[PDB]
Amino acid sequence: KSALSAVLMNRFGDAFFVLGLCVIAYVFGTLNYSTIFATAYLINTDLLVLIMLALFIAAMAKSAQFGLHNWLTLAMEGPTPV
Amino acid sequence: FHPYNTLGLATQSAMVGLGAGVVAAAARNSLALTTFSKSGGVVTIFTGASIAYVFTYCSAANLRERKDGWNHMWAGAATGAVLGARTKLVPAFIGWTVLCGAACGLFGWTGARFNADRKASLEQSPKGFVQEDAHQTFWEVVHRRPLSLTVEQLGEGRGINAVPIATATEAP
Amino acid sequence: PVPFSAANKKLVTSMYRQSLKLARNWISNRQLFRQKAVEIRHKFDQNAQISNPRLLARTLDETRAHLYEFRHPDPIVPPSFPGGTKYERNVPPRMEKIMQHNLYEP
Amino acid sequence: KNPYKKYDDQQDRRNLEEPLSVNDDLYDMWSPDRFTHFKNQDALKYFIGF
Amino acid sequence: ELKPSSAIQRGPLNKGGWDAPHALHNDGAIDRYAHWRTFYQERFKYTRATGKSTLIFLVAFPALIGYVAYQSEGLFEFAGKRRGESVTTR
Amino acid sequence: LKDYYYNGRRILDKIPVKVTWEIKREGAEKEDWVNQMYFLYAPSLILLLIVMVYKS
Amino acid sequence: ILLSSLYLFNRILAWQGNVKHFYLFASNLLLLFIVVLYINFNTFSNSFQFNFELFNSLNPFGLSNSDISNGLLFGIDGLSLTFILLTVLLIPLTLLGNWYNINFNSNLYYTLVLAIGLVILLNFWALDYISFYILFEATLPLLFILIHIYGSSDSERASFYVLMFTLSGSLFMLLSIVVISIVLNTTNFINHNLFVLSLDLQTIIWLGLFIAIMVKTPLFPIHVWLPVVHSESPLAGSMILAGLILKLALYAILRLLLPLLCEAQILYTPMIYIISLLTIILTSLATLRQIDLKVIIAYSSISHMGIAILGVCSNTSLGIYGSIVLGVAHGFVSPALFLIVGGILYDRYHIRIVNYYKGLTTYMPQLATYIIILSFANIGTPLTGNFTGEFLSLQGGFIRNPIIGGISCISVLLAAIYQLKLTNKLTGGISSIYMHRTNDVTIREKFIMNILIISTLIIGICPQIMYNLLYWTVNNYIYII
Amino acid sequence: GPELTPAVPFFQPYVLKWAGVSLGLVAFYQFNSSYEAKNGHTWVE
Ligand SMILES: CCCCCCCCCCC(CCCCCCCCCC)(CO[C@H]1O[C@@H](CO)[C@H](O[C@@H]2O[C@@H](CO)[C@H](O)[C@@H](O)[C@@H]2O)[C@@H](O)[C@@H]1O)CO[C@H]1O[C@@H](CO)[C@H](O[C@@H]2O[C@@H](CO)[C@H](O)[C@@H](O)[C@@H]2O)[C@@H](O)[C@H]1O
Ligand SMILES: CCCCCCCCCCCCCCCCCC(=O)OC[C@H](COP(=O)(O)OCCN)OC(=O)CCCCCCCCCCCCCCCCC
Repeated sequence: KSALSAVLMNRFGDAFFVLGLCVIAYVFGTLNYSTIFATAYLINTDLLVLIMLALFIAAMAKSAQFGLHNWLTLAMEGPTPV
Repeated sequence: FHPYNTLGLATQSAMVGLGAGVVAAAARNSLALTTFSKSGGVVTIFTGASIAYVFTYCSAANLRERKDGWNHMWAGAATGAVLGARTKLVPAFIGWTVLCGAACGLFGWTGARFNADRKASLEQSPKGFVQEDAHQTFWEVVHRRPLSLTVEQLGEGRGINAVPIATATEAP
Repeated sequence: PVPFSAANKKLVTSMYRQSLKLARNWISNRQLFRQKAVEIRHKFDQNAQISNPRLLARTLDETRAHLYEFRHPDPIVPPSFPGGTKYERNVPPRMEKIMQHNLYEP
Repeated sequence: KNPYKKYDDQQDRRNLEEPLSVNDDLYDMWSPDRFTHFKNQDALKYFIGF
Repeated sequence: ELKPSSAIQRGPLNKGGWDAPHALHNDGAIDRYAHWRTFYQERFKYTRATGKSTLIFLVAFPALIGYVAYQSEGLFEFAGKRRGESVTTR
Repeated sequence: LKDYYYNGRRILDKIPVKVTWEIKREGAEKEDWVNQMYFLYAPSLILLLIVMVYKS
Repeated sequence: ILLSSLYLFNRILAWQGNVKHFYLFASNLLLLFIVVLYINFNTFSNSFQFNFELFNSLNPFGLSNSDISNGLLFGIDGLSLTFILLTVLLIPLTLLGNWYNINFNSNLYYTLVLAIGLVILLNFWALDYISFYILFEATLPLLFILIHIYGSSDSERASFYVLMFTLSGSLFMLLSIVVISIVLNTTNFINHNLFVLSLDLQTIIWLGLFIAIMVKTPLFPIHVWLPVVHSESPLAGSMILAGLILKLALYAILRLLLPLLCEAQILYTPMIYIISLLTIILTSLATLRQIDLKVIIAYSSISHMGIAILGVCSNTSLGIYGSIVLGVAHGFVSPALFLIVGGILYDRYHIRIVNYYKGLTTYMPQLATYIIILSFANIGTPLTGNFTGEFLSLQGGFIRNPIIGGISCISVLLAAIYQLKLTNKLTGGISSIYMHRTNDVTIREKFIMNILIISTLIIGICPQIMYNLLYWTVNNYIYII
Repeated sequence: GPELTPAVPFFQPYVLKWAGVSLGLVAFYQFNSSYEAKNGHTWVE
């Protein structure tokens, strides 16, 4: 049950990450770091806010911020080295 | 669009429905003063269906100032409401309403006729490829349509533009 | 509601057990837990001889309310038991023979 | 269901031929965990208050 | 006097095959629960709750999505939009 | 013959070779589907992959 | 040849008594033949290549070289070639997955299975509306008979569903096809984008075509037949139905609808997006409260088809490529899951209720590994073709309509929920008390599942390997002025 | 010292099959690339 909780919450983060990937590909035409960082400063700020909100929701799930954190304390069901 | 006279047409429909219910009652009697006692309310069935359909149809047509299948959809909804009130159950009432409305809306969409409108039909219409620069009629086909017609019908955006992109973005 | 019966016995012994488990769960310090246990003992001792039905029923109800007021979010449970963290961990397999399901294929 | 009674399937705390509620899948062991300490409404009050 | 031909010899339909040992211990309660859930459509009735879920999911939700999808058609263009520029076309 | 072979092999856990019913189940077992599949279907998928890679 | 080969078939039947070896051999030959065709297929051309015509009046029983073409047309381009390769890959596995569990009228069963496979394969070759429709309906009698005779307990209702729902949609498809026939007097797919019908007529024809697509894909709200038909079908029926017959719908959109009714499609696209978002969200949620294994696997396919549709009507090259790749990956993965639930577990225990199953890892670790791999593949793990398809489809959908596509990105989560909720209970816990120990997955079952897994992995790590066949197609259907 | 379960050969049938196929495919790829470099077109083309 703890494993299911963790995988599902991180899949929530991943759904928002996929939303972010779609918008990045549409807006910049690519996923490479070099191009995105080369042409970031010229992009409309609403689009950047959309991208960054999606990616931040993903990282929030991953980094167990208070929105998506319950799995963090269920994960100690696994072995201590894990 | 000039109006239907809702009051008059509904009155004639009341008369027709009453007569039809009378005929159905006489038949019902013959097949089974008791004719109306053992009628099963068929006179009321006919009268109510007639008044509901005609009144709602004319009402809707006058209010929307249009003549199309939607008026028949409303009228079928009213007729189904009348016929499903006889069940005395809310689910059945709703089902009669929506389904009779849908069936009559389909009927009105196809032309509100059981036989065909011969002059509008494909067999009696200009068909095939059109000539030099003629306007497209319903059954005719071309090899290329005018871009202004596309922009007006479909609407601007979503890749629909007045000018092809490559032409518009050409440098000089 | 008997003043002294086997069912009364079982009920009050269970409640007294409970009270003690609650006290252990609530108090981290051992010495302090000891004084809480002895106070709980004295409090049960005092009301031991109640006889009339109304007063005994009221006292039992009130003590149930007290225990419910002082229930702990997470009781201490050893690892190998239902609430425990070892529970069902590496459950040894049931030793079994394979039943076949198909004449041609294992 | 207290876990010290014996059951035919101890992990699911079910005995054989026990009748199943129509909404059983919401009440078995695999169902989302329920917590008894605070009432649901009360826990909502605390969460929103914090 | 009307009887099938005596010429016909009828035997049993046997399906053959190897009767495997029965590897599942059927639980009657589970089977009844499964049958009830499987044929729930035969017993469905329109009530206040059931009608409420019907009118939500088959009517209200489609209407919401339709309003969104027809209101927003062609509204956005994002490819390479820069600062100060409108991401909206209308 | 099929029936006798497989019924014995299933209700004895013994193979009908070697001639009285030995237990030597390690090897000498070939199912009938394996020749066709392994020697035609698998090469065909390998060929498809090669062709796609080189048509790319 | 045909006379001699018929003699060979007859003799093999008389001596061996079970046709199934001959059918397996035949299907493998067909696969090899299609691969030879792929070798000789020119990819630097957007023209149909291996053309032939049947039932022409000058030569009713042969091929036609006449200057008047009144027969049925067949031929392939890259788009048809992709699905044909998928079909010939899947057919022998469909034969093999029932190699031992059919012990009665087995010859008839294998005949029906191979006939259905051949019908679908030929359907992909069709080049005009009438032959497409003919081969599109020809499966329904075979599916009806197969499901009725070789199905599980509730198979009669299943057979009636699979016939009736598909007929219901197909007849409205027939209305649209009849309108096209009488308006254009042509039916071919070769030059049907050259005819520009009036917008109103396009809007009317589109309705019949899309009603057929709703029933066959399926899409919400007329999807309720599929879970039944799947659960009571025998394994071959379920594998074929999930892996090919649904992709027939997507191929139908691309081939019949988009080139002819472009402007009407542009008008109707938001309605399509409403229906696809409905099917994704609502069927994914409804999957949570199912108690049958095969029913849950069936419900998964509908959601993946919803994502496919969102991709294919996106009016972008990426969306179409994603829809195709997702179709192929689904044709790899879903037959594998159906193999598990309806051929391994069902043939060992003859039950499909979820409550009975638990903790299968202890006795059958290999089956548990297969379940884990296939489930993470089904929910769209990268380096699997399913992920590429869902990602590209979602890109196209987000471009076509940012709000609707953004909301559709919830499919990743929803798919994870139902699939992992299933596999959690199946793999772990203490071994069930209701069932006893049985054999682990055998060599045949492992062979089939390995084929499907390696196929999906190969196209998941390098989805580009399909591009040589599809780079014309990704431009042949998008409508930008 | 931990206990010792029975011996098992390193190279199983599946090891042989999968390793042989994969290595043969890589060798075939390299052979085609080299045969391209010399003949000016790959042996498969
Ligand atoms: C897959 C779902 C199936 C369900 C949908 C099918 C319903 C079809 C509706 C479409 C359609 C037939 C199209 C058939 C095409 C193939 C048939 C498809 C398969 C058949 C199953 C029926 O159109 C009907 O629509 C009804 C309203 O809903 C009207 O109802 C009635 O309204 C009131 C009376 O005036 C009354 O008050 C009452 O009698 C009803 O209220 C009918 O009068 C009307 O005929 C339209 O046909 C007609 O359209 C017009 C202009 O379009 C065409 O002429 C055009 O003239 C100029 C402008 O006029 C244009 O400049 C010119 O270019 C063009 O020449 C015609 O040539 C003709 O073709
Ligand atoms: C019952 C449902 C309704 C039935 C409607 C239709 C029934 C049709 C019956 C099946 C017959 C079709 C298959 C054989 C026709 C093709 C024969 C042929 O020779 O191919 C012609 C084509 C061009 O050849 P050619 O111009 O002569 O040049 C040769 C150069 N060396 O050469 C080629 O390019 C090769 C073409 C390969 C075609 C692959 C076909 C895939 C499946 C083959 C068998 C399908 C049988 C279906 C049985 C179920 C019924 C659908």
